[PDB]
Amino acid sequence: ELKIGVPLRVSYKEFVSQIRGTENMFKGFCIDVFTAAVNLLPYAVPVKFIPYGNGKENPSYTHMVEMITTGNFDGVVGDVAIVTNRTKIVDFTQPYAASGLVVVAPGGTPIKGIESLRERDDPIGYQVGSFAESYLRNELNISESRLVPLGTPEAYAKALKDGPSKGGVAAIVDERPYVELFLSSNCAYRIVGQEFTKSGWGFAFPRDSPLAIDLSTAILELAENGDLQRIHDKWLC
Ligand code: MET
Ligand code: NA
Repeated sequence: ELKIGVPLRVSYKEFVSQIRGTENMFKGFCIDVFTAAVNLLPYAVPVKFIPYGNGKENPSYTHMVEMITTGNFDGVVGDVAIVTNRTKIVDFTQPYAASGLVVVAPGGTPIKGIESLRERDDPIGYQVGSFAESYLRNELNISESRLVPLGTPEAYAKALKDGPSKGGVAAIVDERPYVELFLSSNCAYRIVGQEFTKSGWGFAFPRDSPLAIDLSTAILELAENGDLQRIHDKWLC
């Protein structure tokens, strides 16, 4: 069998979540896609899902991926952004889900885009364990004293209500899917500007995995037969 790493998410469980009272059993949008995908394969792929994470906070998805390279996982399935530093060390499938960083702020703030957020001094929220933190420090070079980790959508909504003047944030930077779910229950906020990364979600496998390529093709069949939008509709103003 394959030891497949699965992120142990504490928020936005609609994507990936451990079943309560199990350790190797998972449900969510990402699992269902992955299952469907393996079924279209011409051969059998036995998997054992292994949780990655302490169950208190969302794990570092980059460290989770690294476990493939240390030979601890034969692969990783979850809501994993295909980003450049990760692609350097493993082989992702093609994106089964489109994603990309956006700015979420209250309707009618002075913050209109990523650009206007950078030039200010005000604090920014990011999701705990997201590559977002790395991007904000290295590519956009925003000071670490401005970045505020946030574990849950409740945490999101609080830091936005509180605002900068009450140890909250002026805005949150996060991948659209999480943002879209958050806004379902919090219509008071909006995505200012456009998407400013095109990093999609994929399944991670060791460099030179025939699995990675064969599933990339599988994902396409699911998209053409409308099963991707079907599974989306089933899990996800
Ligand atoms: C805890 S949310 C992190 C998910 C994000 N796609 C990442 O891969 O870093
Ligand atoms: Na084979």
